[PDB]
Amino acid sequence: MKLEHITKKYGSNVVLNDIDFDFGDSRIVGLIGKNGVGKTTVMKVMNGNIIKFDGKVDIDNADNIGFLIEHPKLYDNKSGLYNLKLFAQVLGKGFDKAYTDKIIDAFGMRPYIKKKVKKYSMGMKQKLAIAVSLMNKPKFLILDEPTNGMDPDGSIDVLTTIKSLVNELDMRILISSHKLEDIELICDRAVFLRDGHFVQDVNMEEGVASDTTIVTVDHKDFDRTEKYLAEHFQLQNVDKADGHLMINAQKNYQVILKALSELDIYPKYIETRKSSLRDTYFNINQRGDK
Amino acid sequence: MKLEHITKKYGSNVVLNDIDFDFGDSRIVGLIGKNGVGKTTVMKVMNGNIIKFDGKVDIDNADNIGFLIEHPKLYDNKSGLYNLKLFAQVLGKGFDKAYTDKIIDAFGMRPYIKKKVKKYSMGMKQKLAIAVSLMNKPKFLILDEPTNGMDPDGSIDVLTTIKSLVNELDMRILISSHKLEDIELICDRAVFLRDGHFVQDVNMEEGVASDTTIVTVDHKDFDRTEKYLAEHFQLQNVDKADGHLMINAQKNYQVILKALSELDIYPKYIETRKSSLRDTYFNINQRGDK
Amino acid sequence: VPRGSHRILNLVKYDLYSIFKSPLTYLAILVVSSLIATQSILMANSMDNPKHIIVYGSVFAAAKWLLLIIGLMFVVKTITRDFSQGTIQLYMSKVKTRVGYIISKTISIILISILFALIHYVILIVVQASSNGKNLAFSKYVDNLWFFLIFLLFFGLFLFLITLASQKTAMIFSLGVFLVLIVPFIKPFITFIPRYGEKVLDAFDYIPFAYLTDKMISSNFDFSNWQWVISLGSIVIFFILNILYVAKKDI
Amino acid sequence: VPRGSHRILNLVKYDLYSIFKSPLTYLAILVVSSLIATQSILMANSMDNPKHIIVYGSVFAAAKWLLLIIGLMFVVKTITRDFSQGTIQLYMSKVKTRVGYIISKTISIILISILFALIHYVILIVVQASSNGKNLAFSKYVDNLWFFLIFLLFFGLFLFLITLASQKTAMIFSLGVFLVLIVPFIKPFITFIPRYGEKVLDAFDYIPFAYLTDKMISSNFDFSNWQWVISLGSIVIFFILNILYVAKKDI
Ligand SMILES: Nc1ncnc2c1ncn2[C@@H]1O[C@H](COP(=O)(O)OP(=O)(O)O)[C@@H](O)[C@H]1O
Ligand SMILES: Nc1ncnc2c1ncn2[C@@H]1O[C@H](COP(=O)(O)OP(=O)(O)O)[C@@H](O)[C@H]1O
Repeated sequence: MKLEHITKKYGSNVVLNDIDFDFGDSRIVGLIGKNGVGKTTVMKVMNGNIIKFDGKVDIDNADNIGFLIEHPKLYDNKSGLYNLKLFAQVLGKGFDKAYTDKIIDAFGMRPYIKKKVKKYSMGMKQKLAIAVSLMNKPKFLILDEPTNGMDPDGSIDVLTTIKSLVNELDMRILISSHKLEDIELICDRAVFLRDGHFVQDVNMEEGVASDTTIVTVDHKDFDRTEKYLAEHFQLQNVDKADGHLMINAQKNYQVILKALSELDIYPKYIETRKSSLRDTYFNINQRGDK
Repeated sequence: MKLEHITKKYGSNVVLNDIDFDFGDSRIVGLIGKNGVGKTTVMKVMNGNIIKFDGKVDIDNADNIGFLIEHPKLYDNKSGLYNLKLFAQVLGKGFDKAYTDKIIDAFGMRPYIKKKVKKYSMGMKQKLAIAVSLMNKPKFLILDEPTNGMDPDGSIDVLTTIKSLVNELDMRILISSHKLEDIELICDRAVFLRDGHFVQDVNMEEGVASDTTIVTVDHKDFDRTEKYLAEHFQLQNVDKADGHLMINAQKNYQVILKALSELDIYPKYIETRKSSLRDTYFNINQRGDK
Repeated sequence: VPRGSHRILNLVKYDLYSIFKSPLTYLAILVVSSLIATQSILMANSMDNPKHIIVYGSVFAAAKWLLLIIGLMFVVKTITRDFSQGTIQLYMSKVKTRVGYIISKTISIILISILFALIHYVILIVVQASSNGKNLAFSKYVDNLWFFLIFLLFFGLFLFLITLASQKTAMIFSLGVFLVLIVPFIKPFITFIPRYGEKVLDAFDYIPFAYLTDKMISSNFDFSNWQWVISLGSIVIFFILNILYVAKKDI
Repeated sequence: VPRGSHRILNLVKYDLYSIFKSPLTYLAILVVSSLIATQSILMANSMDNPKHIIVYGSVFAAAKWLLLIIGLMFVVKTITRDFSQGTIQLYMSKVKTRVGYIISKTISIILISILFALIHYVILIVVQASSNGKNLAFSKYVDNLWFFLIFLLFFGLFLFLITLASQKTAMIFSLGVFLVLIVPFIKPFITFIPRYGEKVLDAFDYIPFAYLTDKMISSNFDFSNWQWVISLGSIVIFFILNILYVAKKDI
């Protein structure tokens, strides 16, 4: 899956200018930009509907591709189960009851799997759209705003279910979406699109050096606590007058506070400061917005 | 705009059951709920699209209603200025050039104000729909999920502009949408909908916000942590699935951690944060959701 | 309330602007005028070698049929525009707006018909001015305008009621084309066969679809008293039914 | 690729399933069958008062006419379903699916035409069994099957090309009805008039639209060699043009 040197013009409006893209050792990627910059256009070009690429796209024929773009596509007069079955037989390899049943109970569409799609709401149609897209058993998933009409609990269960199929079946996901607090729950990296070209690629696992975790302890217990932390993990900044020591961000506090509770140390307070994707977006985009 | 004893049903399913509503000393009111519970049905009942609702809606004839429902409806073939002028003549008292110019300048639509609607994107169409709705100069302005396709800065700008409009002119606003962090920005009162009834009515006016503390621990231990904090201190809300326990604001973590140490259970994440309507929404509706 | 009256007039005015602004109207007018002028010049000036005498019955009938069928298609498109774009739910808020909507649609139908009659007048007048022969009469042109009004009004209200009931556009276009062209086509091939043919032929003088569509080919419009009364009564009945259904339908 | 063959066959099977599972298909069959049976009992069994002899040419032509105009509309609906719901974006992804899509649509056209020919055979055979007269021939029914196939296939590919170029659905339904009913309607009222009428009348035997629509209502049909060459060559050219357009369009 590669894209090489893509330029697309609509009349006098230039959308794409020599873009390269590659899935390198990553499974879920995020696409971020402003409104009308051409993200769905990039998605559409990598998918295949547009034909005048003027460049090179490397796709193996044996790999299947499933997608959801701007709007759900379903048969309105017919039921949902008929739609799932038809697109599994027509686009996918076939239909299997166990696989569709696991999808239906995990997604949560059992009470309404037999109602007519015409009576559904928009969020109901978006969930149906994600399930029909996944029915293809694809090698690449191309989703355009999958969570723009769902309740928060619905967003968490659908993303967790998507991740579960990512590990149980070798899958690569490309997701373009706003609401970065929802994207950050399950994603490995994000790429920022601005003015028609890629500018920044951020890997969230490795982090930035600005993240800190602040632990405050008693004055009498300060020497012993500092000794244990100096032995075990890395120290970036140390200031005794405030009593705060800056170390690298750690996700689990279990082992750390377990060790201090074993050494009779009880911290007064603990918290962490980290930079999110909203912060990265504003820092990159303030050059043209602020 | 008032509703009295509204009960609308579709065949055997009943969606709304004998509700009352009134804008009492509040300018912006938010409607929050799950998917398919009857939110658009409520907006259609207020606006007038449904006649067989078997009740009484108290509205005045001298008062006009400008609205936004499920998706924008616009003339794709024609231009944006043509759409604004046409809906200003047909629905409003007339066309005001200075007022329309102010709306365009505040929203930021000047670069694309002369381009065809069929060439717009989703966020552009949604913004145009927000402007056409405010074009009517309404006394009551009602919105069905106003922020479908806009970036964080754009949503912030639109919310600030709507607040400046509802304060310069006497307007009463109803907004029904998810993404509650955007909702808490502009709202005076929130009503919660489950099974056709208004279960809760949370009112927020000033920014005191009732600061609170979050303790996260796994479910099998979450029972003991909830019982302990209810037996010692006063606890406000709990989320069972995520193991989120929200006690009041505590400056010093020492007594909690010491007790949890003789109890031998420990938290994965503990924090202090501003309370929100997202928290209130999960409190009212996880009984039905999970 | 004159405010409501102006709201009606602004809707008819903007519908007229959209019609006068689209390029398909001037492409249709170019094709019809070019075809009518070409057919009249080739057919009248050479098939019998006279001293350039032209009879105007054939041009009258041909221009009437072409302009009527084009105006009908323009009318069906205007009627089904809002249902096509889905903006109708914005115009269906209160009762007074649903009524002003129907009033504006009827007034728009009347204005489009008057405009098309004026157009028919211009093409036939310039053809007569260019050529030589026996000129037609002004009273005939006025009554031709009236016939345009009744035909377009009747079919537009019928198609408006059906499209309100069904909310489907492809059916309206196909039904209008089918209704216009099936009865003149079917009548010669079927009425002369039965022993019930004389009775059914007599009853075709009272079915509004049949005689209104049939008299289109004819170069003169002649109505009996019963025929005129029944046509006017049918339009009034359609208006009352439309008002009643529009004030009880939920969008 | 046999896998692609299975994809096409699954789509044709499901298209046939959606045709066979609708109430309008049986409403149409019941209406056409009731009309034909009512007409035959009322008029063929009592005019000259014979010993209930019936001549089958009029019933043949009438059944052919109703079934052709209904099968044509079922074909237009079938070919326009995907553009109506907008799900066509999911199928026009890669070139191999876009071509298997066109092959599947053609196979669907072939099976719908065959099914309607079988429907014609069953209805007329039951009517013939009930009544009294001289039976028809199987060679007539097989060549009639070929005529159903060629006509329906031709119009469906033409309308498929136009609907591909335009992406509008109302225009296709109107244009289909228009093309079927305008040529037989215009020819008697205009063709016999000129000093060019004989030339145009002779040229009507070479335009595929013209002679297929003229010969649609006839109770007898034998083709000439030139007609066979033009129709088959035209079918091949439309198929090739459809494939070429499908591989270059972007949504
Ligand atoms: N018919 C069209 N085809 C392709 N692009 C278009 C068309 N009309 C307008 N555009 C341009 O596409 C740009 C936004 O492209 P798109 O990627 O489709 O949406 P977004 O970037 O909001 O996801 C706009 O600047 C608009 O000018
Ligand atoms: N004809 C109908 N149109 C719309 N909704 C319907 C209809 N019949 C039943 N409903 C049900 O009413 C419920 C509420 O729908 P809706 O107002 O669209 O969404 P929400 O309540 O999430 O805003 C839906 O679950 C839907 O199934």
